[PDB]
Amino acid sequence: KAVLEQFGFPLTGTEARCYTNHALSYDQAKRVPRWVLEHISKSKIMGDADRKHCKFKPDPNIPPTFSAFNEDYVGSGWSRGHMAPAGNNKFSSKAMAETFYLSNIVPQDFDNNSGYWNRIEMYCRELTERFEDVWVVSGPLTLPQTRGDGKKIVSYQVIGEDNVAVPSHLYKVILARRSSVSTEPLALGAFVVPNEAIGFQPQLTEFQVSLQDLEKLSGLVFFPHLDRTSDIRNICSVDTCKLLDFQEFTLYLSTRKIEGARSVLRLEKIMENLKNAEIEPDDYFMSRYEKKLEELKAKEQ
Amino acid sequence: AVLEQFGFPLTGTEARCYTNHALSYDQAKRVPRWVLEHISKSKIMGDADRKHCKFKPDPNIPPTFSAFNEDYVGSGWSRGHMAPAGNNKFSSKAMAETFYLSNIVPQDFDNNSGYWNRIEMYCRELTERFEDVWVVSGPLTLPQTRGDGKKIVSYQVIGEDNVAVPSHLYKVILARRSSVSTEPLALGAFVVPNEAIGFQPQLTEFQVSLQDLEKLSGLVFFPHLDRTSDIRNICSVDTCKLLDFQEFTLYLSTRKIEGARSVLRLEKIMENLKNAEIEPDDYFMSRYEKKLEELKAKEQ
Ligand SMILES: [Mg+2]
Ligand SMILES: [Mg+2]
Repeated sequence: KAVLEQFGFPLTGTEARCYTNHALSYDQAKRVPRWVLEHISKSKIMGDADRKHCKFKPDPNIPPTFSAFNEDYVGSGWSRGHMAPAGNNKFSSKAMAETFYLSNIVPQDFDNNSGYWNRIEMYCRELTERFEDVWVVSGPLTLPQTRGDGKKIVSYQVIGEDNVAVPSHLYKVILARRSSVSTEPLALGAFVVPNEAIGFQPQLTEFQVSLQDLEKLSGLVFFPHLDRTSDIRNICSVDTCKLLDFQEFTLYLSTRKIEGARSVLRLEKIMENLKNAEIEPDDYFMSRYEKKLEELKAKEQ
Repeated sequence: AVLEQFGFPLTGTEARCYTNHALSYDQAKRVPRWVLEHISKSKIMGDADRKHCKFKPDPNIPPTFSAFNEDYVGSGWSRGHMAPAGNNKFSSKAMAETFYLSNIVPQDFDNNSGYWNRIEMYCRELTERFEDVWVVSGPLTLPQTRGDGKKIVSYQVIGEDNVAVPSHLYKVILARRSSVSTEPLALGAFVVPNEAIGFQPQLTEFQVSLQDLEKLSGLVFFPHLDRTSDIRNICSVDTCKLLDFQEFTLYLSTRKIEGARSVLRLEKIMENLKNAEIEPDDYFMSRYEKKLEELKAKEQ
């Protein structure tokens, strides 16, 4: 070993990199994370940290030769997709900014990012209403497809001068613990979704896979301290694995759009678009709507 | 409350050390990421014989992430050594460990027995002129540009385990003249396609800058090497000259002698050589006559 290592073994750069509220292993060849691990709780997802103040930027800890840059993504047809979501870090301005490091980012389909993936991220946050602690590992995948001649081929686009790899699929592993003292078994689920528009028809369980199958596909071992001989329950059996439906998701989106409205007229389409959508505003929407209406006419026009 | 209560995910990229090579394994692709070896004049000599060796899963790799012989056999791809078995004649154990599938990538048959073999032979030749030679070998999956300008990485995966077939192979060669010489170190990096190449292109046509290979592979090679020091191009201080068609064919025909088991075989090899317009050299005839006498002394 000493003779082979005289000038050092090659470096792969896969060591875990830790930030305020997430950790990741970086793939220097693909310019994307291999896995991103985070812990979620009800306290962390509340706060005044606001994402419109954040900027995507290269991770300052990654050698520039292996880093992605904004020029790789902009105009590529692919969005900068958070693995550790910025929305999980309302409690800390620093933590949310670090999720905008490109070490946490993969090329993600625009509709997937703002749609099905967003709704999965929302479910993970929803779990904190029922579990005191939730752990999530998210990351990209590049899976094979069978060609016309029967051969299996892995094919993916690389974008920008730096050849950032666009994944065919995205995965999440969710581990939930009811409380730090409870004797209730842990709950776990693994999910793989295509990096494309999905819509509202398929239920989340349709994308569920066994942890062992995901580990074989990804070449990773998740949560290695979990005693797999112990009693560990399927999260979609102990919980709902139910994403927001179209009506719920649209009301949620329309409610958030209120806070960004800068004209009484803009504020009026939101309710108009909503109501014609056969979706009645709930009490929270109307509370935020009237508050914003009063604010807008108290500001310069 | 903390993230690591149940552990960070494991990537399995830690360096794995064997008798005369070390590697980092890619558990997703079922191939090594890099394989490092040290070569010397003493190590490439010995009585270790590759005919006794068998390909087998690396016993240290979790079976769920291992390749198996069933993935390769009948796939159209050969089991290609990264650390060559031929560099380990000094130790049967060291040679057996190069037949662990952790050292193996799916390699084009002609490339394996042809251009890559000739590069491997050049690395061994370097031990005649340098006391110490370090070599890092490994696979690559490089993109190709589509008609619309989009760049696409495409590679086959073979077997039930989806072993990744590389588009290219790389070698990084680091040579030191002696433990006491003040001569600067010599380094070269090379990238060849995983396909038949032939004899027209010289090895320097496949040479790339170390920095370029590191960008393509996502690796940093020989990190203790002081790159601000005086480091020379191996193809400037040495020849980077592979055997040509005549030399390589004579070498192959000479090796075929020792495997000949009929006088009719032994005559075919010499006939083929001559029809190739290549005259046997003195070493060929020495081995040829020894085998002819041997075959006449064996049961017919
Ligand atoms: Mg997103
Ligand atoms: Mg070979």
